[PDB]
Amino acid sequence: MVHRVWVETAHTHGGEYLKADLGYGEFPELEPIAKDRLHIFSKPMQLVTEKGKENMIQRGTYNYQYRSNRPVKDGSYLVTAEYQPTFRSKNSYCEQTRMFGKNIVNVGHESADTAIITKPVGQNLEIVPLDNPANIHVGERFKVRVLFRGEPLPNATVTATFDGFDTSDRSKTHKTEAQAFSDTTDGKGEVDIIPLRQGFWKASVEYKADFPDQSLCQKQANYTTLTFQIGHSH
Amino acid sequence: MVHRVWVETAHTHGGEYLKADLGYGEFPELEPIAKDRLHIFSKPMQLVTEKGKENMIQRGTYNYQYRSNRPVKDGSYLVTAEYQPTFRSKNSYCEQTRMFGKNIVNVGHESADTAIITKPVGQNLEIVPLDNPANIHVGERFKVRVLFRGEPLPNATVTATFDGFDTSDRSKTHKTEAQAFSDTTDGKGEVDIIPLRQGFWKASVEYKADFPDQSLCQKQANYTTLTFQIGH
Ligand SMILES: [Co+2]
Ligand SMILES: [Co+2]
Repeated sequence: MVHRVWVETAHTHGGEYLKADLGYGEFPELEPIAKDRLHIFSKPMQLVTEKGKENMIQRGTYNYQYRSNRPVKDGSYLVTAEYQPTFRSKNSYCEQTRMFGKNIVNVGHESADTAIITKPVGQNLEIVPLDNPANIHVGERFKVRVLFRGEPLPNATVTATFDGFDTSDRSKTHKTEAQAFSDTTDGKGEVDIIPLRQGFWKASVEYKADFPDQSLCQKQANYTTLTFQIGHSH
Repeated sequence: MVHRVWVETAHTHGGEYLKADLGYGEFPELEPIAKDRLHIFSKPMQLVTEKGKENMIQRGTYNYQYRSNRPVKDGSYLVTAEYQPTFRSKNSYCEQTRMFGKNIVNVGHESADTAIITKPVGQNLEIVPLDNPANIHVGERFKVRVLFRGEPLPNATVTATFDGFDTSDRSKTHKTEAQAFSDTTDGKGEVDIIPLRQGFWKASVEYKADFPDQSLCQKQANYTTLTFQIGH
């Protein structure tokens, strides 16, 4: 069907390596990226810490698994993935597709720092959180912002779902695309997600616009997600 | 201020009068219809029974409060309201706006009739339920069909929210309320809503297309809603 990009990190305590997974497909099913689509993920996923952006390495039984170079202390970090810009033809016209994913990882049951996670990373279409997902109970408001080319993106629809919401009769041709939240961004680009359950959540946004250089391509489509945790697994 | 149209019903046991309300504004705050938009609601709300559609009586303190002419027996009915077609200029082109609202009313406890609540009443854009909400608990799929001009509508975004989900912004931004559900219809216009908390629920779908007679108006917009209850 349709393929979107997201990131998922396993529960990590202090002193360990950070195991992360790049999902290209239908959330939340992790699946290996096909050989004809290996070139669209040219660069490895990055990990954001107090020192900056670090390249992760690809190690595991499947090609979507990554681990950090060195173990990290307790804290709260981001892990980002990118679908490299590619060109396609539709009907006819050219269109450049790009996709982005960012996951908030809280290593340690006590850390909920906001210094690293709230700073934008430079994704063309980016969802920047303004709080820590661990500070939000069910029913509270999780305030985030939507940026496009650096500036805020007003009047942009942000939806959100979680693992376990849409599950009935799913297969290759059924969606499990039902969302547990939907709203629009204000003039400052901000919006508040309201989670009614606990688990692993993904908030999605998209933006189709005109390509800057019309002598090369005409349209542009960006699909961005942000993944986090509501509640506590351990 | 968006000003969307929906409907609301009170706790009614079989035998007494059916008192309903027409909301024209931001859900769920009821507010009287201003004098400059009375003409858009020239036709009163209708109530459907086994006897068919019957008009209601706009009697009460405010001009949005309606009462049933005939006391109703126990069962399951629908109450409908219409924002009549108006023309506006946008940019420069013409757009015809029509809006609709429908409420499932279960009068009397243990009322789960589906004889008439699942029948299309004939709204240009319509949200026809395929189940009684009283039989739907928390976390259970509620299958609804979306009709446009009689035939189903595929790939239409249906959202749903409930009273108490969003508690902010009385008139600061006047933007749309936060939704607690969002999905799209399949090839037969069907979609399953998943209510995660008990309360007074309202679902919405909108459709913007061309106008049939291009020598009169160019565009057309329809905003249709469906209100019901999930426990208490
Ligand atoms: Co633990
Ligand atoms: Co009672």
